Amino acid sequence: HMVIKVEKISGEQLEVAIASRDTTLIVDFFATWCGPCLLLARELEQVAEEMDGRVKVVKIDVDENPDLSNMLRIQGLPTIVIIPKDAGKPALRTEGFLPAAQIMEIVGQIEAG
Repeated sequence: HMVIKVEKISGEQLEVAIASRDTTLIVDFFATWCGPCLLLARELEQVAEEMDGRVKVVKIDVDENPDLSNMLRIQGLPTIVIIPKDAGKPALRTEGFLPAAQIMEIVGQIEAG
């Protein structure tokens, strides 16, 4: 006996994760060859740990999801989309590396809306 947070998902998985969300949702659109994406994935794991139960972080490989990446017009990597828990509180979309502290401030400001 032994015991066992940034989940890689697919386009179809993201559809429900968006419609079924209880918390703020952070979606990281990334590619495996992209430096800044690699670094951002580390910050996101820190965000997902330090705010466990306040956010769910998911990542989506654009190369594996070319349809969805075109549908959203993903132009720069990484692309981060933060969807607040409740409708009305509007979403945020940004491009480029963001330190975990900045990500946490953003989620915090969305919580007090």
